[PDB]
Amino acid sequence: MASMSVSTASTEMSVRKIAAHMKSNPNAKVIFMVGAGISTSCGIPDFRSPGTGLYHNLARLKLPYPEAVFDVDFFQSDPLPFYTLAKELYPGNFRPSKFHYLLKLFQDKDVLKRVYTQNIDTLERQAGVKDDLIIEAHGSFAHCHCIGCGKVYPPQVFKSKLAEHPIKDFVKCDVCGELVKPAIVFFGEDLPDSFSETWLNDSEWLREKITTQQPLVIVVGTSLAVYPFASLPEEIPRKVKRVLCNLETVGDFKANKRPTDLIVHQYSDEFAEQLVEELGWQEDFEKILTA
Amino acid sequence: KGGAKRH
Ligand SMILES: Nc1ncnc2c1ncn2[C@@H]1O[C@H](COP(=O)(O)OP(=O)(O)OC[C@H]2NC[C@H](O)[C@@H]2O)[C@@H](O)[C@H]1O
Ligand SMILES: NC(=O)c1cccnc1
Ligand SMILES: [Zn+2]
Repeated sequence: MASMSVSTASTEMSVRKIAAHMKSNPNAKVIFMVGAGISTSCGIPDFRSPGTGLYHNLARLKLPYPEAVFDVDFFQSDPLPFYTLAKELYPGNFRPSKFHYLLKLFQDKDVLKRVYTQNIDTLERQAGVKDDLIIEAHGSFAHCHCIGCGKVYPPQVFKSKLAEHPIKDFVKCDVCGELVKPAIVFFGEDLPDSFSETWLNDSEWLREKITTQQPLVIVVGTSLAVYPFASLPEEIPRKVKRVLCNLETVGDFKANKRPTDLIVHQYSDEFAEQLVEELGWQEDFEKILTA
Repeated sequence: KGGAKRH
C-alpha cells in the first residue's frame, strides 16, 4: 500500500489544481476512465511480461503470443491457456489498491459520476464501488455464456474447473455443445451495450453541465491503445477539463493536447495519496483503508 | 457502438 513518487520532481502542485477545481465546484462530480496501471500495485501479473510465472506457463502451453489468450478463434481451438490465465487472475485472488479505495471515497462523498474501466480484475467493485457507477468495458468473470447459442451459465461452473489438477474437460453447453466462457470481451468482439449506452448518457450529462457545477474527467493508468475504449478521451467536451495521471503522456493527450489539459506523471497510488491530502479527506480515507 | 475490441 506504501508508495513513493516516480521522480525527484513533485506533482503536489499539479494535484493541487485538481483539488482547487473541486473546491470551486462543490456540487460537481467526476468521471474516471482507468486501465491496468491502477492495479499494478496489487501484484496482478502482466501476462505479456516475461519474468511473470503466468507468461512462462502460457508459453509452455504453446500460446503463440500473449494476446491470443483473449482471441475467440484460438480459445475454441485450445481453451487451456485461457483457463490457465483465469486460474491465476480470478477475482478474489487480489486486494484493491489505495487508488481503488479512492474511488470508494469519492462515492462516499457523492462526487463520483462514473468509473469506466478496461480492467477485468473487478477491484473497483470488490472495493465497494456501486454497480450503478461502474462500467466494466471489457466484461468480467462474474457472468458466463455459451459462445455458440448464448445460453446463460452461473459463473461457479467455470470456476470449479480451475481447481482441478490437471485442468481438463472444459465447460461445454448442454444445449449446443460449444464452449462456455466468462463474459470477458475478447479481441474481435463488441463491448457490452451498456458501454456505448452509458457513455451516450454521460456525454450529454457532460455537455449540459458546461452550461449551468463544472465536471471533471480524470484518466488514470491506461495506455489508451485499445479501441473502442480509447476513443472516450477525444470525445470529452472541449470545454470539460481533462486530467491524465499516467507515467507517460499517451493517446489524445499526446496526439491532440488541449490548453486546459492537466498532465500528471505519477503512480496512481501516489496520486491518490496526494489528492486526498489536497482535498483534506485524509481522515475518511484512513478510515476506509483501515476498514 | 464503436466496433470490435482492437488496437
Ligand atoms: N502505478 C501506475 N500509475 C500510473 N500509470 C501506470 C502505472 N503502472 C503502469 N502505468 C501506465 O499505465 C499504462 C498501462 O498500459 P497497458 O499495460 O497497455 O494496459 P491498458 O490498460 O492500457 O491495456 C490493456 C491491455 N491488457 C490486455 C490487452 O492486452 C491490452 O493491450 C501504461 O501507459 C503505463 O505507462
Ligand atoms: N486487462 C487485461 O488483462 C487485458 C488482456 C488482454 C487485452 N487487454 C487487456
Ligand atoms: Zn450453447
